[PDB]
Amino acid sequence: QYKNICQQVNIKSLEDVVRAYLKLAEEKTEAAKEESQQMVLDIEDLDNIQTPESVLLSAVSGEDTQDRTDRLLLTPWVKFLWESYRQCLDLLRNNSRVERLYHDIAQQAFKFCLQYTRKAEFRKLCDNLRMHLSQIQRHHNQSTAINLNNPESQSMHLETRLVQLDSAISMELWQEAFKAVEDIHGLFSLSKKPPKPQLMANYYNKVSTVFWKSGNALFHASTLHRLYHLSREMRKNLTQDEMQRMSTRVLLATLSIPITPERTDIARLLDMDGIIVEKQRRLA
Amino acid sequence: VPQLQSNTILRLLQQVAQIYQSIEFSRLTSLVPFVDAFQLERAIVDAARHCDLQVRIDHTSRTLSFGSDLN
Amino acid sequence: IMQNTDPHSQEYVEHLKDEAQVCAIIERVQRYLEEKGTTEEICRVYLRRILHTYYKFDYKAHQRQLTPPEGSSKSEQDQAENEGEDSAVLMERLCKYIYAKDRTDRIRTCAILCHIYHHALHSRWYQARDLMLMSHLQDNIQHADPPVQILYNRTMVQLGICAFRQGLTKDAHNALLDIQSSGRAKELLGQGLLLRSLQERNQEQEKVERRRQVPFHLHINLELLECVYLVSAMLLEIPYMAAHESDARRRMISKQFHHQLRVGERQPLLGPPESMREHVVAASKAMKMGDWKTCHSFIINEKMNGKVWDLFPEADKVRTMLVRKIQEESLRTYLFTYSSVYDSISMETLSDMFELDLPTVHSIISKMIINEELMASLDQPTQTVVMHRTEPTAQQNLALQLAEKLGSLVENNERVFDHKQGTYGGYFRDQKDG
Repeated sequence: QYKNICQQVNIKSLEDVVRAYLKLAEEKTEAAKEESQQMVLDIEDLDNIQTPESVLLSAVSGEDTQDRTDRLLLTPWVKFLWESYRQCLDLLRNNSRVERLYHDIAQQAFKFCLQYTRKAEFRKLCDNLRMHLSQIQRHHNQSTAINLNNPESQSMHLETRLVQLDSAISMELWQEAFKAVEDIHGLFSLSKKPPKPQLMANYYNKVSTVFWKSGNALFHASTLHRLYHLSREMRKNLTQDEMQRMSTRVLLATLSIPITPERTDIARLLDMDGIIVEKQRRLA
Repeated sequence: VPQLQSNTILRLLQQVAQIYQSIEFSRLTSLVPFVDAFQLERAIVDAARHCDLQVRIDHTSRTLSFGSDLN
Repeated sequence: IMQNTDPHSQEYVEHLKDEAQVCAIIERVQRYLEEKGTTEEICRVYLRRILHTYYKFDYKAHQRQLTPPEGSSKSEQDQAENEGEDSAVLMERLCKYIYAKDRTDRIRTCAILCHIYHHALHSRWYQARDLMLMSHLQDNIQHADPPVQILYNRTMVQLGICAFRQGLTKDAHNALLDIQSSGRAKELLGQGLLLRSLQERNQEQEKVERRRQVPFHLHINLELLECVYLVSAMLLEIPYMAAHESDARRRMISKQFHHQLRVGERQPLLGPPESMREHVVAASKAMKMGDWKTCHSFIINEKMNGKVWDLFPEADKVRTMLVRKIQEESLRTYLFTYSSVYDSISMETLSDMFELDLPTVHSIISKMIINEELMASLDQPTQTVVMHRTEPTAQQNLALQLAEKLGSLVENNERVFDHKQGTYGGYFRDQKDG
């Protein structure tokens, strides 16, 4: 109702209202955890810790008392917040015209996922992808007149990126990171009409790093050299008067390089056989 | 670095099959500064098992034979 | 009550305190009916007393085994309270009375299943096996009531877990195969409905299946069941996949392990493992490379301990047995994968590399040679294994696989020739053999 009446009129109201809403809900969950995590958590393991009479029997398929009673007094807050974030900006602003705030919302969601449950990531990520698809493959409304408006574009881009990257490389997720990279690639494909602004180098380095281990230091070292080359362009444009930087760069390069001289394709040597090469080409 | 150290060892291990035709394991120990022999032999037998070199490092006398061709 | 309280609320632990009062009332009623009751009332109370005891691990019997009585003197009064009749001897007495006095095949059938479950829970595999085989319930259980089928399915899982605790990985795999490969294990064990089947059932049937669910303190963790199944599959299928990598006739032992491995191999980004299934898939990749130390770190980490191994009444015995079984079968996958590179190997370096006793190493290698699994000879004075350089080249392996395929094409051409020569067989067989 509020967005409607406050439509092609005044948005300053919506910004103040919806920020104050999510801020009130965040404080209820802050209080709800502390409450359960200081008073009720100490009430739980309170006193001794030997013999539960019926605590040992369920020890064959149970957990700790803090999770067992934090579910009674914190899960509510978390759940509520999650639902709100999902239906809030999402089910009320999966697009529109201007008004960023979206970035802040995304950041909040990411933080929540990191802290509380992680499953939320799958839901949030899914919703985001769906929204990006509706627009990118939608185009049918007085929405954003895409063309040469790299502002909002670059913004959202970097946003999701950093959020996705760290997100996955935080809660030990990986499929999420993969999806994020795929999305970024798609954006670049449909967003290659512009020369190229900053952040590029940033993201590149970040990714190469996050990689390093998982994949072999081969592709990782390749991405490292890519970031090194980016430091050259950014240099001519970025201008970085520091020798230490160059040193570190060369070092990273070397390592990522000398590391593996051959791969042990056991799975392949077994089954025939991939279904395991074109994927490498895709990574390339 | 530790993988790249093993990669340098792996580089060394491939060469000496053309430099030598056999070598005693006691000589072979002194050729290569490393943490332990008991570790490194298994990492050679690993490389050998993954067909990167051919060696008869395991053998009754505890001596190694690279061999001119054999097969 | 214990079907309608939430399993994760503190209220479940509160209502479980009353279980001790229920057990005491049943004991008071048992003693009273042993003096005054009919044999058909006694056999029913004996079944109810069995029903609250068969799932409880006797920590008092185990504590009495962990302290041998070497030497401290206290009080004859502390002995009279220690004469608490073992849950095992009580179970054996009550079950033998039912077998000898019961006029109903139901109470007898529930008693034998609870008896087998209680032997299996206490690591007494031989007794549990011999009672299960003697019962012939495998053929007959299909016509028994669904709550007795749920008890049988829970007893079969407990037999598989008992075989696993005894290091009998093959018999553990066989007992768990049909239950886990069904994709319906949660329902077959009475532990709930699968949400994916909620769309296909009548609400009245669902309301009857909900009443047939066992209380949460009678559940066997499905993640423990699947971990024991996948680890039993891993220890059987990887030595087989290493030895037979060259063969055209790949006999998959576990279709479900082969599905899970193919799902993990289809992820373009494999992170550090978080799920119990990813840990066993990561360990399966390490075990094909013959590295037992990364296999051990993926199977025995803090996450898998608190999620699977600490759910056992004897966590450290199953840990030490599983470490030994990872060492014993990784020595075999290592020998199968790297035989082609080794001309001779000492048993001393295999003892040091795998942290295994020399008689065990010798017994494994001797058995691989006797099974024709390893093309090697054993030199008894030097304790060396000398390989026979008779291994087929990739071109010789393609020729062997082509010879097997040509033999199969001849066998099928002979079958087709017999079906052709059989004519057309309809007109020439009706005039010789009155």
